[PDB]
Order: sequence, then structure tokens, then C-alpha cells
Amino acid sequence: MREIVHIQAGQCGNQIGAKFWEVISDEHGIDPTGSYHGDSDLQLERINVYYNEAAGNKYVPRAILVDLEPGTMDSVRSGPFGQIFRPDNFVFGQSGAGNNWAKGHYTEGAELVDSVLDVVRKESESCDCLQGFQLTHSLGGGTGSGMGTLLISKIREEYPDRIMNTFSVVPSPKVSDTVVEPYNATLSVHQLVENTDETYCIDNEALYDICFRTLKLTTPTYGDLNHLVSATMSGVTTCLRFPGQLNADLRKLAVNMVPFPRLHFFMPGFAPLTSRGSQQYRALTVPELTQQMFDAKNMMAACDPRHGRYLTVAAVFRGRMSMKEVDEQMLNVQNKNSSYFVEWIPNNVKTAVCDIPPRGLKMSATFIGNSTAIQELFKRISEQFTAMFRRKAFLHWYTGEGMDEMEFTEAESNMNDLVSEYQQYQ
Amino acid sequence: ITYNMNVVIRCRPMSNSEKNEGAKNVIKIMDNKMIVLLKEKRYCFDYVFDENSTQEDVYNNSVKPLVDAVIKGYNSTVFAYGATGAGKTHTIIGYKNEPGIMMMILQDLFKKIKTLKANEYKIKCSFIEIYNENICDLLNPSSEYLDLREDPVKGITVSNIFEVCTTSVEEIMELIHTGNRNRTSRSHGVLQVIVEETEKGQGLYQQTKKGKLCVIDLAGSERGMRMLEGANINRSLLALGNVINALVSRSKGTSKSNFIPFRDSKLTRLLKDSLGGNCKTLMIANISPSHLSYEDTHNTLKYANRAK
Ligand SMILES: Nc1nc2c(ncn2[C@@H]2O[C@H](COP(=O)(O)CP(=O)(O)OP(=O)(O)O)[C@@H](O)[C@H]2O)c(=O)[nH]1
Ligand SMILES: Nc1nc2c(ncn2[C@@H]2O[C@H](COP(=O)(O)OP(=O)(O)OP(=O)(O)O)[C@@H](O)[C@H]2O)c(=O)[nH]1
Ligand SMILES: Nc1ncnc2c1ncn2[C@@H]1O[C@H](COP(=O)(O)OP(=O)(O)NP(=O)(O)O)[C@@H](O)[C@H]1O
Ligand SMILES: [Mg+2]
Ligand SMILES: [Mg+2]
Ligand SMILES: [Mg+2]
Repeated sequence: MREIVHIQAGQCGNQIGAKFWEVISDEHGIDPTGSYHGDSDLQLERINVYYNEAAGNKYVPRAILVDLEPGTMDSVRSGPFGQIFRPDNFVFGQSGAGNNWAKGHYTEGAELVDSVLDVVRKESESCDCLQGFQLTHSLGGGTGSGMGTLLISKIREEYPDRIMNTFSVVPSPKVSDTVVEPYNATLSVHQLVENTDETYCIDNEALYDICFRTLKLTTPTYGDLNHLVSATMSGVTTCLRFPGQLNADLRKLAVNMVPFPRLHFFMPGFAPLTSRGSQQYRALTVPELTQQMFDAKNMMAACDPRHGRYLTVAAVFRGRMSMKEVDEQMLNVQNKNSSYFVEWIPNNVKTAVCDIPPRGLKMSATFIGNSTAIQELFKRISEQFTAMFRRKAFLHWYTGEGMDEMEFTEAESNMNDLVSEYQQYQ
Repeated sequence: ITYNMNVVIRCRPMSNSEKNEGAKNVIKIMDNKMIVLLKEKRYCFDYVFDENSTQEDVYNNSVKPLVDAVIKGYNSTVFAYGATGAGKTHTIIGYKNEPGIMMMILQDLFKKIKTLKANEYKIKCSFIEIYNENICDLLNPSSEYLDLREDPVKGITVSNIFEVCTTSVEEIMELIHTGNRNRTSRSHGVLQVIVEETEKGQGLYQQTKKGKLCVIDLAGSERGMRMLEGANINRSLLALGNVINALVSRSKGTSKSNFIPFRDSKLTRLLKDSLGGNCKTLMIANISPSHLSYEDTHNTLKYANRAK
């Protein structure tokens, strides 16, 4: 009961997905072969949420891997946990998208997409009560942005009543990796606005800051960064996988955190986060976790929560904890930091608690905030788009893939409207 | 700034079923501008039509000024309004042998057009069904469902919609009835026409006008396919209706200076051009006199006081 379907689209998305799978298999006591070697019966009770049971006491991720390039697939198959994935669930093209949203959405990814659709239909037919979909990808490239957008459009067309969740890698301001990133982000964000029910805005710059400042990590690799994201992902759906004292799944979270249809862009966070040295000089207690989570410098989106207000915040706690203590701490934070919370939604905080902690830790926390500061992310992007579009820079490539200028105009308008709406509700 | 949305109430006649139940007259009209719901909660409007009001009376005392504004170069929109069973399709389309304001409008509109034509007119009729946020072309159903597209200077065009440049009442009347035969109410019956006029002196600068007249058979509030339709329908009914409340704040000219939520639905986004335009608007609430409908008459009217 309550099966989730996982989709990974483009290189970054795939990489994050791999990490996610690795963590979750470890959590549920699943080895690199698909066999359960755990101790606790609780690890297998709700195994069906993320895994299909294959013949001979093995488990396989309900995961679809998508890319316009084959190399990524190979890399995944050769990596840790590569062999756990169903071979028929790898759907790859041969060409690539060349950082072009149009290639991914209209041309190459369109040719690709039917196969993917066929796979995912089958995957849906298998599960008895599919609750919905989780897509991991980035809005800065071509394959990852276009393919994902087309697929989510198709899944909202065929599954309009199911929950649609995305974990995106938003383009940061300073660390600009590509030149057409503004275009790709703009086009994809628009589509996300209409077709996702909740969107977790993850930002590389913020991750780097976390790694450098909070973990004090000498050399971050993408894997390390990805780990953080994976942890966050695991946090959200802990209530579907384990028992607890107060239980909240994907739907319950959405209903409590989304007051208006369009405002479904979250700034996620995780706690605790310490170095090796600073591990000894700390208190493993709920007050400390709470303190950590609400800090601006612990957000995985490059936005200052102190530049806006929290519309709603959901906190998900894992480990053996006193409910009273949890409640006290959340009330204290809202009373003390009154100015950071919208005053016309009393009790801006939703709490959920799962008894089963993550491995290595006795207590852990996951944060989901709907903050009006997310407007900053959109605004910058809009500005950059304007700067490009005013001089029609790089437009020709997109137009060569069948795209028309008017779409760009529309998307930009839409994003502007969204920004305005956030501002006004602040 | 304001949309000048007049609000009139039309009380449909008590049905034989309501009479057989023995329901009494929950609606008591106090004045042409005021009704009470029976005890006697007050509701206030620009005009109230009783159970015997004709299709011609509805036209003359509620939409004639909107139709006129359109022939004169303005936009205008009629939103029939209420719960399911309210009385909207009958008021708007009716039946071919017992037509709604659609016909009363075409007859008045075309007499004015034929007179003024002495300015060439192109009466660009269109008719769409908004169903699960998709837009059915009801005049050319071979195109199935269409999307909404912002335009240079961001008004909205239904992508690739078929329009007919009519010249008479009968052409639009037959066009529309056919369009209703092509419908699913499970949808918002958005009927609209562009009353376009170009200086008969075509060799002169053609400073044209494009008046817009629109009347909607809004899907009513409903309390797996039908559950979804209900859901989508009720959600859009709350979205457009609360975009109306935002328009009221705007129209009031109060401190709530923001962007109205027209983007919350395809219904509203398309209606946007007339909702906040150089226009006159009208809501025609449709209610029942029966005690049996009190929940319906109570909620439909509550909204109407807020819209007004
Ligand atoms: N947080 C992470 N970000 C990544 C990772 N790999 C890439 N990226 C970021 O994503 C962007 C590059 O995206 P992709 O390689 O996924 C583009 P994709 O392969 O989806 O389509 P193509 O345009 O066909 O290459 C850029 O901002 C990178 O800095 C990762 O492992 N973690
Ligand atoms: N006294 C007490 N209250 C509880 C307990 N568990 C949850 N609550 C309270 O119950 C309310 C939340 O409702 P739940 O019972 O968890 O929700 P539910 O009935 O399962 O409804 P859904 O999960 O929304 O389907 C809150 O006021 C909690 O504080 C408990 O063990 N004891
Ligand atoms: N003024 C009226 N006089 C006679 N019959 C009426 C009148 N108003 C409504 N009806 C009848 O009631 C039935 C119509 O409901 P209408 O079709 O009026 O409901 P509606 O508002 O379009 N319902 P809905 O589509 O669910 O929002 C029709 O067959 C009409 O003939
Ligand atoms: Mg790639
Ligand atoms: Mg419950
Ligand atoms: Mg109807």
C-alpha cells in the first residue's frame, strides 16, 4: 500500500538518484544484490513503498532512469548499487541535448519519451495503491529540464489525481555553470508551476556553503553534496516507511504547507550537521536540532529567510523524542522570531515524528519551509532572462529546434506574476 | 480600476417536484434591489427578478447596457452564477424554441450592428468549453481541446481557435446551439464574440475597434470521473469567484494593492481581459424559491453579496 514511483532525468538527476537509492537500501537493510540482510522486521514491513519484490527473495527499486546520453547509464550501472536497478528501466537516447531545453522538450526527448511512458505505465500497473511520483533533475541543462518537463506533463495528463513531487537543482547566482542556464531554468520553471504539486528547490551554492562553513570539509566532491540532498529526500518519506507517534506522508505535508495552488516551492533543510572535531562538544537534544534547523545558514536554497517571512514550515523528526519537548521548541521559535512568520496563519508550524532514526544517529530532523524569500531566486533568473532576451542572444539555436519567441515571452510573464504573488502575500 | 460588476438575482420558478415535496417560498423579495432568505437573512443587489420574469425582462433590466457597451467599443461580461441546479444555462442559452439572453442579445446586437454598419462589422463568434482546464473548440471540435496563449501586450488568445465572422442573428444562434451539442454541465460554457468594426472607408487609416461580449454557463458548485470533474469544477468556481473578491478590493480602491489571482485557473486567465478591462460586467445569480434549495440559495447568495 502507498507505492511511490521514482524518476531520474539527466546526469545530475541520475547521480542524485543513485545516492538516494544507496542510502535507502542501507536504511532498509538491502545489499548491492537486492537481498535483505537487515535485523529488524520494521525494515521490511513497508519495503513495497520503494521496492518491487522479485523472484528468489530479492528487492528492486521502483526507479526509472532517463538520459539523452548513454554514458551516464553506463556510469550508473558500474557504480555502487548499479546492479540493483532493473535493466529494462534504463531508458536512454544516443544524441544528448547540448544544454538546449528545446532538444529535450520538443525534439530528441520527444522521440525518447514514449518508451519512458510505457515503462512508467507498467510500473504503475504493478503497484496496487501508487500515491505518486518523485522526479530528481536540474533546470539549467537541456536533457534534464526538457525530458523531465515533458514526462511530468504526461504523468499529470494520465495521473491527474496523484501527487507530483520534484527535487530540482536550481541555478545559483554567483556559481553560473553554463551560459544559457537562465533560458533553460525559465522555460522549465514555468512548466513546473502548472504541473508539480510540490517542488524542493535545491541549490549548489548553498550546499557548498553548508559543506565549507558547517561541515568544515576540506574538499567537497559532488558525491558529498549529493549525500545531503539524499538525506533530505529520505526525511520527507520516513513516515511512509516506518511507524511513529505522529505520522505525516506526502499528501498531508502538501495540504499543510501549500495555502495557495501556485505557492509550492520549498526551501528544504537538514539537521544535525557537524564536523568530526565538533562532534564531542555538542548536546544531542531536541532544542539543539531545532536551533540548527531554523538558522538561515542551514538552508539548502541560496535565499535569506530573514529577507522574507515563512508562510508555513513542516518539521519532520526522527528518533525517540518527547512530543511535549518538540512542541515547546516549535512554539518558542515562533514566539521569539514573530517577525519571520506570517501573522495571518496562526501556528505556522506542522510537526511529524518517526520513531526510527537514520543510521549512526539517535536523533535527526528534516525541515521544509515555504518562505517568501524564494522570490529572490525567481527574480534574479527573470532579470538574467531579460538581459539575454532584450538582445535576442542565443535565441537562434532554440528557434532551430522549432521553438517560437512567444513561448519565452509567456514564460517570463508567468514567472513575473508568480514573483508578484509571493511578494503580495508577504 | 473597478470592473463595474452589477449583480442581479434571478429567481427561477418553483418546480413541480419542489411543490410535490411541499417546499415553501424560502425566497421573499422585499424590493427590486433586496431579498431575504427564510429567518430573513438580507441580501442586496442592483436588481432582482421574480419567478415570472421573462427572458426579455432579464435582457432589458440587466445585460442590455453590457451589450450596448460592446457595440459602442467596450468589453463586457455576464457571469451567470450559483450552485448546480441554479438556473444559468436556461438564462443564457435556453432552448432553441425558448432561448436565453444569448438570443435576446443577438437580436439587439444585430439591430444595432445593421444600423451602424451603414462602420463595416465582422462579428467574430467563438465558443469554448473549459473542462478539466482544457479548452474545447465548440465551433470546430475537430481540433479537440486547446490551450491559452498570452499575446503581444498580454491579453489572451485561445490557441488556434476557430472564429466565425458572422453577419446575422440566425448565423450565431445556429452556430451556438450546434456548439452546445458538442459539449460535455461538466464544464464552463464560455460564449464570446468580438464585435469588430472597420471604417467602411477601407482606404483610410483603419482605426478599428474590437468590442468583446461574453456570457458564461459556469459549471455549478457540486456537493471517479465525476468526482474529478466535481473537484476541478468546484476548484475553478472558487478560483474565479475569489478573483472576483480580489476585483472587489481593487474596485473598492482599498489598501490591498497587489496582483489579482487570474493565473489560478484557465477560466479566469482568459476572463482576465474583460474582468479588469475597459468594461462593464454583470453577475446573474440564479437561485430557487424552494425551502428544498435553502443550502444552495443560502451559499449562492452569500457569494453574491460579496461580489456586490
Ligand atoms: N548538486 C549537484 N549538482 C550537479 C551535479 N552534477 C551536475 N550538477 C549541476 O547541474 C548542472 C549541469 O547539469 P546536467 O549535467 O545534469 C545537464 P543534463 O545532462 O541533464 O542535460 P544535457 O544538457 O544533455 O547534459 C550544473 O548546474 C551542475 O553544476 C551533482 O552531482 N550534484
Ligand atoms: N492525546 C493524544 N493526542 C494525539 C495523539 N496522537 C495524535 N494526537 C493529536 O491528534 C491530532 C492529530 O490528529 P491524528 O489523530 O494524528 O490524525 P488522524 O485522525 O490520523 O487524521 P489523518 O492522519 O489526517 O487522516 C493532534 O491534535 C495531535 O496532537 C496521542 O497519542 N495522544
Ligand atoms: N427561468 C427558468 N424557467 C424555466 N425553467 C428553468 C429556468 N431556469 C432554469 N430552468 C430549468 O432548470 C433546468 C436547468 O438547470 P440550468 O440548466 O438552469 O442549470 P445550470 O445552472 O446550467 N446547472 P449547472 O450546469 O450544474 O451549473 C433546465 O432544464 C431549465 O429549463
Ligand atoms: Mg548530460
Ligand atoms: Mg492519521
Ligand atoms: Mg449548465
